[PDB]
Amino acid sequence: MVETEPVQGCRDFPPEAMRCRRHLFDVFHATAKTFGFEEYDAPVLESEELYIRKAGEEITEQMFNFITKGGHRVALRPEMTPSLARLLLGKGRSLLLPAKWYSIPQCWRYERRREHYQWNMDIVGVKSVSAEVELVCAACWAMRSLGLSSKDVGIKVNSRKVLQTVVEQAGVTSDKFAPVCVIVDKMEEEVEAQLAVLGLEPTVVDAITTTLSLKSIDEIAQRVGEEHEAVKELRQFFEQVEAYGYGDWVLFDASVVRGLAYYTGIVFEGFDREGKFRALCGGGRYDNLLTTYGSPTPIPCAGFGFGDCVIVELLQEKRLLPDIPHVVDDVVIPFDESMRPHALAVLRRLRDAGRSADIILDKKKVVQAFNYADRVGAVRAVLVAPEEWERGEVQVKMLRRGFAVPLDRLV
Amino acid sequence: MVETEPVQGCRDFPPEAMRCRRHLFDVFHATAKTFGFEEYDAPVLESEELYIRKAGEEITEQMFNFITKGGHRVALRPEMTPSLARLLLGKGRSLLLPAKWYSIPQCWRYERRREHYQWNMDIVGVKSVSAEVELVCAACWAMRSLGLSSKDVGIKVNSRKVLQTVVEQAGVTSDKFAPVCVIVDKMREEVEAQLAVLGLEPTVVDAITTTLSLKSIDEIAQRVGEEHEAVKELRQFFEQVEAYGYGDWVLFDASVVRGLAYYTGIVFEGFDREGKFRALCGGGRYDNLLTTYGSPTPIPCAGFGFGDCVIVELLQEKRLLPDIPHVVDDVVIPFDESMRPHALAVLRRLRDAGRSADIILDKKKVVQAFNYADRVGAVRAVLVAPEEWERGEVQVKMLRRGFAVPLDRLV
Ligand SMILES: N[C@@H](Cc1c[nH]c[nH+]1)C(=O)O
Ligand SMILES: N[C@@H](Cc1c[nH]c[nH+]1)C(=O)O
Ligand SMILES: OCc1ccc(Cl)cc1
Ligand SMILES: OCc1ccc(Cl)cc1
Repeated sequence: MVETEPVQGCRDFPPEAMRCRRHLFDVFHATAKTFGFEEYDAPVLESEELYIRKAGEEITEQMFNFITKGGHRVALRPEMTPSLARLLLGKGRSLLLPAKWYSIPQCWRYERRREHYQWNMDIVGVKSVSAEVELVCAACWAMRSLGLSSKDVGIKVNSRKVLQTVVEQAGVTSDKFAPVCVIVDKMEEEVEAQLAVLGLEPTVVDAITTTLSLKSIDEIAQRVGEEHEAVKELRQFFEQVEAYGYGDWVLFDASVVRGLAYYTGIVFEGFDREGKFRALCGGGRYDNLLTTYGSPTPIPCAGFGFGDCVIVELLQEKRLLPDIPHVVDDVVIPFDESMRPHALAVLRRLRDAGRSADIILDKKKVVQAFNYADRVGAVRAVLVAPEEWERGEVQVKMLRRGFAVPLDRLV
Repeated sequence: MVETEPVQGCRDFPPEAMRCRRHLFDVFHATAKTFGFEEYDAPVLESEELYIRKAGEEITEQMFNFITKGGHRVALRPEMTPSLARLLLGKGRSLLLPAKWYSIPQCWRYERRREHYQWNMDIVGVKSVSAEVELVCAACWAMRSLGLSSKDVGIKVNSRKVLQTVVEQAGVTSDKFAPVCVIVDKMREEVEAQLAVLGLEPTVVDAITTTLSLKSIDEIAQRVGEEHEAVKELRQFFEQVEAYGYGDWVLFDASVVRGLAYYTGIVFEGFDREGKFRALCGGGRYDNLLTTYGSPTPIPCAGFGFGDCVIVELLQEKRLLPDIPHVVDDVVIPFDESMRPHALAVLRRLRDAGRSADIILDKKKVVQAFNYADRVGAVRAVLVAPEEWERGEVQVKMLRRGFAVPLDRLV
């Protein structure tokens, strides 16, 4: 007997599990459509060079990479943002900006699960925080669409610019800022030692620690000034979300930095308000990424990733993932095999009218056919019997007793 | 500058190209739903052992395989049928039969393109040709849904049982039947040699050649008898398709065997009637596969694959793939930045009502905002200006001039 289990860390989706995934993905797609985002995709296999960012990121540390027969360094994508950036860079001047692009890629890792789907939403060519506002509202919109409330979840929001200033004021060369963010993200203090290793004195580490523990934007304003970009941008951000009607979903948290090297501005992450789960989604502004890829002009970008695993756990806890049973509109039942041709003509007509319909394919008796119809969630059984067929009719039975119906009146 | 081209043999789908793929996939999904098939999925990464069939199949010869860090032989799936079989086998007794399962996996190869998407449709637990009938009708239904006619395309149909009988009558051990099919699929001089290599006398090769050139079912009946399984099954098959109303789409062709080891019964393939393209789709009955995987009871199966590349070429030729431009229902335009909060409230209301809507995110003048709206295919522009806002109104302009509308009446 062959191995029936999937490869280590990967999931099968038989139809029951696929209905759940589809429920989630319908929301991702519908939210993207509601927000005017365009779908794109790119190969799951990318060149390894795309992810060599040299900032000690967990995401690049745990890459599912391998070497092709021809000796080329490739990887199954750990994330989608680099692929997006590749595509944008390849279009160059021909791309109309602003652009709002989304996708739902499977992404990979090697170390637990080795595989997940991640809804990506990114806005390209918008300098102002209106982008982050829209992105955050999109994430909330998807969660609300799944039945969650602002009591259940929220989005923590911060700007990396506050920390940037603190690091710059201490004389720390700007090429250490990304590593500093990767490290400070690990506050989940073994962190104090890593910063020293990166090459920062205790007074600099102290100031970092203090700013991550500031509990309001006003306290940020006190320290760096109300004119500081981070303050103005965060204030605009909250004003706009408030205006859009999702004020209860969002809040300021000075300890949110994210683990990715490339965030330059606002960053955010979704969380359950019971403190039971890891982040539901995560994102930020990344204005220099395209420049590091060789773009001749800077290109503003912001976006988020929203995984398919934590959300499902949360929804299970909140009893928002009831079993969705399979459904089909009609099941056409030949009285016997001599009625199969007529039944096929009936089946054709039902499908032509936009109905989902089965025909009983195997040889079986009517009662068993009826049971089968019930099992597949048929709304209606259509019995094609010789007596009614002579009258230009079939027998119809609703499952959600027994009437004869003219062939033209079935739809 | 990073490499902007995708990895060798793989495709990018920026939004323009994604709209085309989506148009196709909508049809696959909608056809599956119309025919009552259930969606499933499985990991793109499978164990190599799953595909070691030892029949010299092109599909197993060109596997994209590699070795994990831990030393496990894995592959990116060349096809989906083995994964399906794995899943079915893992469910075992708990799976209700009949089952009709579909998916649209990306499948891979190494050698030209290294990657394609393939609509898979399979029926499990049906012994009778009604399964093949439904599968073939499904393929036709998808093609007709895309705008093709029976003048444009058809499905060639055969049974491997005819050739089975010929091989058995020559004393050829049954373990050579699959290799024989793989070889005969490669068609005159060149194929004749491979059969000899496989270990078959010229008289046996002659008889094979003759049966592949028989031009009707009647000629098959003359050779192997009218009561031969293949003849009765093919006759039932055509009677049923005729009854379903797709008789013009299907025909008998004795040279169709397919290249896969596992087909035991009826086989078929879609083709353009101009003879310009490779096969549009391909499939058949494979009643022993689950038995070879270790199933304790035989499990009848039939299905097909329908790739995403040949169909698109054909549709391009027939001018059935017009550019589908992006569309959005509304574009909300703040008169200026002081109107952004009100505009956001308007945007919220539009989206709450199920409309797709943008808001102009960066700072720009109204006419440029209008142009942008036209560029993204907005049906309607909604100008949020201070004069109208005092009256509880906005200005609306249809893009396919200028009226004031109450906020509650926008939807
Ligand atoms: N790539 C990020 C999410 C993201 C999308 N766009 C910007 N950021 C992550 O995996 O966490
Ligand atoms: N796996 C086959 C198609 C198929 C699906 N189910 C049965 N046959 C192919 O790739 O050609
Ligand atoms: O490294 C990001 C990542 C996280 C989770 C999975 Cl399963 C795959 C990738
Ligand atoms: O032979 C299977 C296969 C065929 C075509 C592509 Cl592109 C990928 C896989």
